[PDB]
Amino acid sequence: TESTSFSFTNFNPNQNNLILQEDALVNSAGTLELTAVAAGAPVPDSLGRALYAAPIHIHDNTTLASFTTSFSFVMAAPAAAAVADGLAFFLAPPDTQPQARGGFLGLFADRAHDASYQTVAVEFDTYSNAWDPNYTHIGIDTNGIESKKTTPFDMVYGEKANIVITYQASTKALAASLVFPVSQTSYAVSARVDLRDILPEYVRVGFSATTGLNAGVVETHDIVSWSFAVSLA
Amino acid sequence: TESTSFSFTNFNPNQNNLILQEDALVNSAGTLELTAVAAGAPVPDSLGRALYAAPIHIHDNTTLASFTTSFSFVMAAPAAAAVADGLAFFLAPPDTQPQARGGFLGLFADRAHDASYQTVAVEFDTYSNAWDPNYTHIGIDTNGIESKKTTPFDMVYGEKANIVITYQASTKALAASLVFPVSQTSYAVSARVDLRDILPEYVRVGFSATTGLNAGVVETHDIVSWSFAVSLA
Amino acid sequence: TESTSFSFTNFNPNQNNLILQEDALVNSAGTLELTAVAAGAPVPDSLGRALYAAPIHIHDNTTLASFTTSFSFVMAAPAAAAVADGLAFFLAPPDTQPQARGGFLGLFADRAHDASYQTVAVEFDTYSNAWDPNYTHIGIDTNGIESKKTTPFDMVYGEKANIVITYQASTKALAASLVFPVSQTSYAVSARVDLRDILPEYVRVGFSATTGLNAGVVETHDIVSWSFAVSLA
Amino acid sequence: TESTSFSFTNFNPNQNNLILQEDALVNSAGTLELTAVAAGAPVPDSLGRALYAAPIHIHDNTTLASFTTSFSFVMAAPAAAAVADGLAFFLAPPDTQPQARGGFLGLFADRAHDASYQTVAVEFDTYSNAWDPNYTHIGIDTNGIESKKTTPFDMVYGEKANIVITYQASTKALAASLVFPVSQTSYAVSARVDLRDILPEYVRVGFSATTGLNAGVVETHDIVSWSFAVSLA
Ligand SMILES: *[C@@H]1O[C@H](CO)[C@@H](O[C@@H]2O[C@H](CO)[C@@H](O)[C@H](O)[C@H]2NC(C)=O)[C@H](O[C@@H]2O[C@@H](C)[C@@H](O)[C@@H](O)[C@@H]2O)[C@H]1NC(C)=O
Ligand SMILES: *[C@@H]1O[C@H](CO)[C@@H](O[C@@H]2O[C@H](CO)[C@@H](O)[C@H](O)[C@H]2NC(C)=O)[C@H](O[C@@H]2O[C@@H](C)[C@@H](O)[C@@H](O)[C@@H]2O)[C@H]1NC(C)=O
Ligand SMILES: *[C@@H]1O[C@H](CO)[C@@H](O[C@@H]2O[C@H](CO)[C@@H](O)[C@H](O)[C@H]2NC(C)=O)[C@H](O[C@@H]2O[C@@H](C)[C@@H](O)[C@@H](O)[C@@H]2O)[C@H]1NC(C)=O
Ligand SMILES: *[C@@H]1O[C@H](CO)[C@@H](O[C@@H]2O[C@H](CO)[C@@H](O)[C@H](O)[C@H]2NC(C)=O)[C@H](O[C@@H]2O[C@@H](C)[C@@H](O)[C@@H](O)[C@@H]2O)[C@H]1NC(C)=O
Ligand SMILES: [Ca+2]
Ligand SMILES: [Ca+2]
Ligand SMILES: [Ca+2]
Ligand SMILES: [Ca+2]
Ligand SMILES: [Mn+2]
Ligand SMILES: [Mn+2]
Ligand SMILES: [Mn+2]
Ligand SMILES: [Mn+2]
Repeated sequence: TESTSFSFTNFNPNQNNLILQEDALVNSAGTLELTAVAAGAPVPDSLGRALYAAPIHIHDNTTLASFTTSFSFVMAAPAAAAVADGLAFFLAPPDTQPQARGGFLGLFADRAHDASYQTVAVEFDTYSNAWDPNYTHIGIDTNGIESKKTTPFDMVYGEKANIVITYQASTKALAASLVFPVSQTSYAVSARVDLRDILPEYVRVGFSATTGLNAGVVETHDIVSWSFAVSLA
Repeated sequence: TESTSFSFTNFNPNQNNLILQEDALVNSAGTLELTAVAAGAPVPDSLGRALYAAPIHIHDNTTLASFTTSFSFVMAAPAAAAVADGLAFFLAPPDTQPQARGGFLGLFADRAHDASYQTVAVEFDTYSNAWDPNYTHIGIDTNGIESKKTTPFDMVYGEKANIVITYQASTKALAASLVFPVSQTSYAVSARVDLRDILPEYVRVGFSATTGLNAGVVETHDIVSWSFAVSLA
Repeated sequence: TESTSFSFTNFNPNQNNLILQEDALVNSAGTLELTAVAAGAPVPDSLGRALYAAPIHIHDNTTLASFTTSFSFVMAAPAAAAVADGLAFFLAPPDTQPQARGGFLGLFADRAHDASYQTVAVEFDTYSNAWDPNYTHIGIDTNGIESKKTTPFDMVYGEKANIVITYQASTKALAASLVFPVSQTSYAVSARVDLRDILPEYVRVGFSATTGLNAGVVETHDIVSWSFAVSLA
Repeated sequence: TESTSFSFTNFNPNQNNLILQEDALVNSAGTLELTAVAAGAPVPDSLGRALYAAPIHIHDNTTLASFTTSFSFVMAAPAAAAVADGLAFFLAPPDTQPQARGGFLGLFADRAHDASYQTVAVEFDTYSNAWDPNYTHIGIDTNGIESKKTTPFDMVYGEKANIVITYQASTKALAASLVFPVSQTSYAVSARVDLRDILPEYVRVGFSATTGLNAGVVETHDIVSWSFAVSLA
């Protein structure tokens, strides 16, 4: 048996147990800024990822782990109608490096599906690319930017969101939920996927986010709190 | 700081840490049968309730507690169309006793709202009464059977369901999600409610269920697993 | 599998999830006072016990649960020279009632060993009765006041002490350690005992304590904090 | 607030979440052989270390964290009176590297007390060096191999032992206890140490062990299970 848990109520500028890539960085306020913020306004062409230092044993060939994770984020926008591109929580191999920005969220290099990405991601996509449905949406990505499944949702800017993602091993279900606590709205999605055909035994977990490739088509991507727990029986 | 937590992966006929009211009972297969089962058939006119033996501290007048709970259930039915009445997870005063059966779920005596009930419930409602919407639903009940908010959902008889209910003290958000892992469908609702105004400091928690009042309009109400956690920081 | 856990960093005078017996009572300052305190002084002839409300599943005939519990207490004495009688942590049948005061610590009726007590206790004994070693001591009581095993220790009055008691199921070992963190001294005992032969499947756990029967041979018995976890795999 | 926890009931040869140094390796049976084992006998001159991948946040300059760790080990020896050199659990800067073998257990280079070590350790010492007492002992190393405090203890080769180390912030108490369950003997030690003055904000945790520098003066140093939890309020 094996277990890994961790939780953050706020981050520090010198979070030695977090791996920060590209522009990610932590405020002097304790908030984790995935994408760059200059004046107090989002910048375009930005990419940032944050990973937890230790790999988690997510399966051992014959048995799968269960896991639960909760986080809360905030997106601000100078113009709530021209925004991009989104954030994602993901799982991938321990040696994962940033990919292409803009629409690819730093998780892929192009629009093809490729078994070698070995990446599973849950995305909150705010810019309709050619591979997207024409509305803001949540999507489950198995090895590609073109989701396995998506559902519509309405972003509320300036409002702290609460996310919960769970994977039950006995049914091999991965479920995600999103609630806007003050606005009182919630959205949920579920798919089955056997992690043993997709991932290596050990992965790293974390966040990724990008801003649009043009001026004014832009938004913040802040992580506010984060907790995670796994169990391998 | 105060916390409570418990989990059951299955039950035992002599579960002295549960309080079983009316018909509720535990199987030879270790499954909590809230309502009565004759051969392998649900009997009508049944009422069951099961509570945790320890009262829990859900608020101290000025501060609210956070809590999360997970349970799984199964409803079975000889006839998928003649069904009633549903099951519910609830919070109430420690000395709570069963109320009326049928569409009242063993939680209320009639259909009027009344602050003296001091009860909060998330209901899984399978039969439309005069006070219901005309479709299968999940509702949040605050001191009454007439829900204060509902959303539609479609049952899947014969399939284990996963439910998660979280309460976040800082935003007073009550949120529920329900997933059919095998059929891959999920539903979510959320409301804002200040428990300090509704409940006493200490409550007991658990489930209540009822079968319909007429022969042949009936379903089982089995609880398969359950876990709970509270934090009063 | 079943789990049970709770923690208290401080108490409330109306702690509905504890069972207060005889003299036990909680201060306006949140300190559990097991034996009576008049103006700042402990009273003689005092007896008091406190238990967590929910029974816990400690064995099921074939398998033992493992458990861990931590608590801190303080003893205050007008004269460190004449003190009695001590405090004990114990497991017992859910319906357990207080027995004799004084040297029996509210756990037993007289000095005989009787398998029907179904009581196991770890005691901090501050007065040498005829059935005791001549020195202050920690003791392990199996169905009787006359300890099955003891080690000597010296009480430091006025200092908050830290106690940790663990039972490991696979080796059937019961272990206790005590540390006075500021004075920097520590004590420890262990012994092997199969609970399936002694206790019923379900038990309540808690503390018990008493003062001397003669004016002036007295001390306080204050529980300041408490946490517990059990796991039955 | 931040937390970190993990636990291993057994290990795997490809434990990517552990950092293995020098000779450290994992058996085909799931035991972490800190020091080399050739036929079925220990090897002289061996040095092994193992750390958890993620650094842990032990303080933020003003507030200290609390922590609890539990592990089990087994030492085997061909000849009970020709054994060396012992094993240790420790905290050190994230980029800690192995030091001198033999009686330094791989934590120190010589025998001075240099504050630039930034290392705290609890050793189980099996061979008397010049700086040691003339008996097997548990010692508390703060920035040097010459323990700041020790107590005697009698080893029991072949028997699995249980160690529990707890650090408490409010009192700045470090406390160790060791139990030989089947043999029913236990030992304990405690000391007061402010980790803000010794350790950096983030440290790694783990075990180190060495065999004797001379042919035949040897013993194995195996880790069977390990559990760890921290909280920085
Ligand atoms: C553990 O041992 C107990 C003592 O034998 C069991 O209780 C006994 O169970 C018999 C059923 O096989 C029953 O006819 C006996 O009259 C009963 N005796 C007593 C002292 O209660 C206990 O069995 C469980 O508890 C009882 C009350 C029933 O609900 C049974 O269905 C249970 O098996 C044993 N517990 C377990 C978990 O097996
Ligand atoms: C939260 O509010 C309750 C009602 O406003 C408090 O109970 C009341 O406490 C009064 C003194 O504060 C007491 O004289 C009243 O009789 C009592 N009213 C009721 C409904 O019992 C409660 O105080 C706690 O509980 C009571 C029973 C006392 O034992 C107090 O010592 C307790 O503090 C309030 N709870 C807290 C933690 O403030
Ligand atoms: C999970 O399956 C893996 C691939 O089939 C195992 O790795 C393979 O193990 C072989 C030895 O049995 C070895 O020769 C192969 O080169 C290796 N393949 C790869 C891609 O590394 C893996 O076994 C674990 O990992 C290897 C590296 C060794 O350390 C084994 O001792 C480990 O058990 C399987 N993991 C488990 C938990 O069985
Ligand atoms: C704990 O104390 C450390 C020593 O004073 C702090 O590091 C120092 O912070 C200064 C910022 O006010 C900075 O100029 C110094 O260069 C730095 N010293 C070193 C040795 O790096 C530390 O502050 C954190 O660490 C530095 C790198 C910054 O990133 C700060 O923003 C961090 O807060 C103190 N840690 C905390 C939690 O304050
Ligand atoms: Ca897009
Ligand atoms: Ca209805
Ligand atoms: Ca005595
Ligand atoms: Ca030595
Ligand atoms: Mn998309
Ligand atoms: Mn309804
Ligand atoms: Mn005694
Ligand atoms: Mn030494």
